[PDB]
Amino acid sequence: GIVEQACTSIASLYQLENYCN
Amino acid sequence: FVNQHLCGSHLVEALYLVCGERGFFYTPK
Repeated sequence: GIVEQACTSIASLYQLENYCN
Repeated sequence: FVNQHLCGSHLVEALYLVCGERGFFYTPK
């Protein structure tokens, strides 16, 4: 998931927004 | 806080900033 992918790859705004409530 | 590698607590801070009043879910796998 994002926790693993965001450390090894550039995290985007869209990726982050997907985890907002 | 965006368009960079976000390891550990750096991801938590980015979600806090991005999501604002909505809050967020932080879920390691």
